[PDB]
Amino acid sequence: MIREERLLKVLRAPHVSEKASTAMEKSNTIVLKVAKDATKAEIKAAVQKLFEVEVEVVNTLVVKGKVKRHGQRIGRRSDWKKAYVTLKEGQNL
Amino acid sequence: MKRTFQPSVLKRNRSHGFRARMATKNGRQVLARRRAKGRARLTVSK
Amino acid sequence: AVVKCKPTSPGRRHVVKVVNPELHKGKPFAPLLEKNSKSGGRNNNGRITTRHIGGGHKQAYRIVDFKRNKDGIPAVVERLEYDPNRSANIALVLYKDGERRYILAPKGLKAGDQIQSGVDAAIKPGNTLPMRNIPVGSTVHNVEMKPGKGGQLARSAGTYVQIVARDGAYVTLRLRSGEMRKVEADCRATLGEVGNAEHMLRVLGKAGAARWRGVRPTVRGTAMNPVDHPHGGGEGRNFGKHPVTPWGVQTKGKKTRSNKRTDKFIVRRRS
RNA sequence: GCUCGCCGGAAGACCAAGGGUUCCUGUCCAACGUUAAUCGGGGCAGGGUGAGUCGACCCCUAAGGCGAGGCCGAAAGGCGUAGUCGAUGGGAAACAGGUUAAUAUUCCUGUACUUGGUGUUACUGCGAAGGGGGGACGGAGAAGGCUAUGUUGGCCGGGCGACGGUUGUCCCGGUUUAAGCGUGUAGGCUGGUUUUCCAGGCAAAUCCGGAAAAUCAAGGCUGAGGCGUGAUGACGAGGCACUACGGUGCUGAAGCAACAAAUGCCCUGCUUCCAGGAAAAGCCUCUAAGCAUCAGGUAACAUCAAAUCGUACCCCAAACCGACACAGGUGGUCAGGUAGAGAAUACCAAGGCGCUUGAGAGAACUCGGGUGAAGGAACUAGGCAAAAUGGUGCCGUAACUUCGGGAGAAGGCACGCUGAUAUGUAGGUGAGGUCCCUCGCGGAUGGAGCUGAAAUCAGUCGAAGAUACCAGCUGGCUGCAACUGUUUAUUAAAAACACAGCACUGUGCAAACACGAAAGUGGACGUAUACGGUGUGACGCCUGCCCGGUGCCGGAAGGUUAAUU
RNA sequence: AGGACCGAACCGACUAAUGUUGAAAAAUUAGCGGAUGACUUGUGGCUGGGGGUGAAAGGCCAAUCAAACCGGGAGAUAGCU
Ligand SMILES: [Mg+2]
Ligand SMILES: [Mg+2]
Ligand SMILES: [Mg+2]
Ligand SMILES: [Mg+2]
Ligand SMILES: [Mg+2]
Ligand SMILES: [Mg+2]
Ligand SMILES: [Mg+2]
Ligand SMILES: [Mg+2]
Ligand SMILES: [Mg+2]
Ligand SMILES: [Mg+2]
Ligand SMILES: [Mg+2]
Ligand SMILES: [Mg+2]
Ligand SMILES: [Mg+2]
Ligand SMILES: [Mg+2]
Ligand SMILES: [Mg+2]
Ligand SMILES: [Mg+2]
Ligand SMILES: [Mg+2]
Ligand SMILES: [Mg+2]
Ligand SMILES: [Mg+2]
Ligand SMILES: [Mg+2]
Ligand SMILES: [Mg+2]
Ligand SMILES: [Mg+2]
Ligand SMILES: [Mg+2]
Ligand SMILES: [Mg+2]
Ligand SMILES: [Mg+2]
Ligand SMILES: [Mg+2]
Ligand SMILES: [Mg+2]
Ligand SMILES: [Mg+2]
Ligand SMILES: [Mg+2]
Ligand SMILES: [Mg+2]
Ligand SMILES: [Mg+2]
Ligand SMILES: [Mg+2]
Ligand SMILES: [Mg+2]
Ligand SMILES: [Mg+2]
Ligand SMILES: [Mg+2]
Ligand SMILES: [Mg+2]
Ligand SMILES: [Mg+2]
Ligand SMILES: [Mg+2]
Ligand SMILES: [Mg+2]
Ligand SMILES: [Mg+2]
Ligand SMILES: [Mg+2]
Ligand SMILES: [Mg+2]
Ligand SMILES: [Mg+2]
Ligand SMILES: [Mg+2]
Ligand SMILES: [Mg+2]
Ligand SMILES: [Mg+2]
Ligand SMILES: [Mg+2]
Ligand SMILES: [Mg+2]
Ligand SMILES: [Mg+2]
Ligand SMILES: [Mg+2]
Ligand SMILES: [Mg+2]
Ligand SMILES: [Mg+2]
Ligand SMILES: [Mg+2]
Repeated sequence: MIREERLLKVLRAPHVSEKASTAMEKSNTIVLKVAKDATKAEIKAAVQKLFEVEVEVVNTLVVKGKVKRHGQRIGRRSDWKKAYVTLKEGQNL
Repeated sequence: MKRTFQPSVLKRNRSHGFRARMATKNGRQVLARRRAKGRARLTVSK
Repeated sequence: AVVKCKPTSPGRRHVVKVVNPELHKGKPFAPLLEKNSKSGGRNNNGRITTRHIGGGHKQAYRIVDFKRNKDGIPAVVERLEYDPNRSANIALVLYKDGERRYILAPKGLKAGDQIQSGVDAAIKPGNTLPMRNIPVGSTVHNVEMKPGKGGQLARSAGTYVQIVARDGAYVTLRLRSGEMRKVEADCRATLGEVGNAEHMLRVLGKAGAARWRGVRPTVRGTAMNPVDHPHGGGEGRNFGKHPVTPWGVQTKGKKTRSNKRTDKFIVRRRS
């Protein structure tokens, strides 16, 4: 099994948006910010162990950082990973 | 009119990339000169 | 046979073709095939070292037994096939033990004829014997220079070699170029002339035919500037020079052979 | 929102490259946009890219690169063996419907498929760094069978018309469904089997190759499409009811047949030609060392796994290459209607646009076009430009000629619509039904229905019927180059270069020659019917004299002559 | 069958006009040539400067070519302006 260290490090934040709300209300899917090098197996194991819920499947994607400008200063935000983890229809987290 | 610069990332990396500069001692001297100058970008690699 | 084409177009008006209906219309024997990519006259430095080579039709190499070092097993001629890599036709022969080999087809060969290699082989075309077991005055091809190295002389279509005299451990040969040469009597030779003798009767007819064979156009040296050929320059047609190579060596009559190592085996020059 | 105009083999849609947030939402008009701006590819903030099956990664290699040792080189280094990388190529597997403001073959539904690991059971000879098969291959041509798709009829829903007519041979719209599974067809390829022996496949092999016997003569391999299922499902013209006026929910008829038909599929097929047309792995098969009532293999079942990265958006362009929101350039895929041979062209469909300054006036002059009295090259360096010709079928066509051409030589006639031949013909397709047989996607017959040129005769309208777009000017003499091609990117396309052919000359293979301090490499895995250099330049008739000069080839009596001694 | 014929795509570039501080540091418009081949094109690779490549124009080698570009000898030298 994956150690408690990775399972406590991989999850970062719960994503919030209209799409996330729609997914949580229709498909029993919660959207989370996870570690950049967190695999789907680690995400699933951490969601099961740290939330006491039951997971069906995990979908991941990397969000690219947006180039910005802080008053003529070029600056790029950091890339991060988005997780679409689906529960087994009876968890209602 | 077909101009002279036809971009191709793979060809760019193969011709002027970091590992192409490190493959010969003259490329290594190119990297040393650029490090001495203080360039913020040694190669076209990134 | 040689066939004159009909002048339905300017490119066909002069084409003379060589067609043998006895050549295998199918595919070559697969296990005796290899790839040979084209050089283009470029050496391992990437520079052109032989001019006027490039393009042409894709070709696969047919492995040909120039050594003929299977003594005592008879073989039968299966079929004659076209060979892109040479001017002569090659023959599929089947040895008694179930072994298949490619040989240069001599004149008069046909499917169903037998061949044999060895000291005791019968003197007849297609049979390979050491030249100390081959009579004087006979016609041979695929002649060896060093015992076991392989045939290297009289290999082109229609070419042959005559054994003119025998003495000691060497035998004299009259090469197709005309010179008299000495070779060890242990070297093997194949009886008979190489086939496809009509190969020199063909006419390409057009520039494209020459381009299909890997040849690129030749530019006359007098047609360019002096910066890149000794023959260059002039206002109009002007020569006023002794003809030379593109590198300055006189190219009309000057001998260029220099090999003292092999001078002892040349009885007479080709004259 | 209603009209008008433009593209529609693109100015529509989708991949690749390249770019990187330009994509969607709210907000703002300082700067940017060649004008204004409430608008924006502009500013600010937020949101958006979901994969076991797509691509990368991965296994395998091409050209080529790097290259342990090695060879060579003042040093730096060069070449290269064993290997290892290298796609533009080979290798497992997913389709249809629905959903967002922005993603979908990735989310949801339905129905599938692939590989690998384990465990249980059953049977059992497994095993590679090796052998064999296969993967696995060109150009052109033709036919047959299909499909995408289209048209028409039938069916279902709706309609009865702002102006004369419109219950009918009328008008409008819809008539759609995949992968997978089963069947194994039109078609192509090939004799099947069972023994025995063997100088071959580095050793061996039951495998491949060879040989000899008997035996049966139909077995095997491949293969579009069609049909059943998938699917009593989905979708579906509309309708009902709301509305935050963008849209949203429920319900839902018919969903057939005939004909035509691809450049797409069968097809890596077949035929033919010479210029003779990758590699390796995955895959199948054999065994060696080894293990041998343990492993391992096969088969059924069950369970587990398929990770990581990309996925927004532009993509013939305002986002890529051109300093620009630049009349330029940019590889591949899709391919409706009428007319048409056509992907030409004209007008349209789906779809997308009116090109980021306008408003007036109606001078010269400039640019792009239309027409023109009489004349018709008188212009001019020159018919430059313009004008003119232009289709199909049929008749007809000279000198010359290398007998192929010239030739579309020249020149001429017909062409629209209607009716009849014939309620639509010759022809194509082809159902029901009759019979038969290897029983099925079968064979003979049968001709319903659909479709359907070209011709003849008669009539008829206009000035004109190849009516628009589209679409050769022709002939005669003559120089040069035989011809097709190539060239001064950006003032020269030609008589110049090349060319097939000819000749001379060199070269015997460790070839000549060329690139290289060298090792090596090309020439060439070629061998004098070959290769290199030079000149000429199809073909026909031909190519005459001079070796004194320069060069080259051969010779070595004599003269002279280096280093050396 | 054909370096065959007519003719789109595609590849080019013969004529004329426009443009010449251009829409464009080589284009547009109307005509024009080849269009199954010595064809064209995508991707990747190789040849390096007295060198490459060149169906040969001293052509091309990143809008530069009778000797590329960048840096260095270097403040070359200049009886000249
Ligand atoms: Mg993903
Ligand atoms: Mg830059
Ligand atoms: Mg040559
Ligand atoms: Mg020649
Ligand atoms: Mg010249
Ligand atoms: Mg010179
Ligand atoms: Mg003169
Ligand atoms: Mg003179
Ligand atoms: Mg921005
Ligand atoms: Mg304002
Ligand atoms: Mg403004
Ligand atoms: Mg937008
Ligand atoms: Mg914006
Ligand atoms: Mg999924
Ligand atoms: Mg290699
Ligand atoms: Mg190397
Ligand atoms: Mg070493
Ligand atoms: Mg590899
Ligand atoms: Mg690839
Ligand atoms: Mg989208
Ligand atoms: Mg159909
Ligand atoms: Mg075609
Ligand atoms: Mg997209
Ligand atoms: Mg604009
Ligand atoms: Mg543009
Ligand atoms: Mg193009
Ligand atoms: Mg058009
Ligand atoms: Mg006016
Ligand atoms: Mg005017
Ligand atoms: Mg006019
Ligand atoms: Mg007039
Ligand atoms: Mg008049
Ligand atoms: Mg007149
Ligand atoms: Mg006059
Ligand atoms: Mg005058
Ligand atoms: Mg004119
Ligand atoms: Mg005109
Ligand atoms: Mg009529
Ligand atoms: Mg004259
Ligand atoms: Mg000519
Ligand atoms: Mg020019
Ligand atoms: Mg020109
Ligand atoms: Mg050699
Ligand atoms: Mg042609
Ligand atoms: Mg050109
Ligand atoms: Mg044009
Ligand atoms: Mg022509
Ligand atoms: Mg043409
Ligand atoms: Mg000149
Ligand atoms: Mg230039
Ligand atoms: Mg110089
Ligand atoms: Mg100095
Ligand atoms: Mg100075």
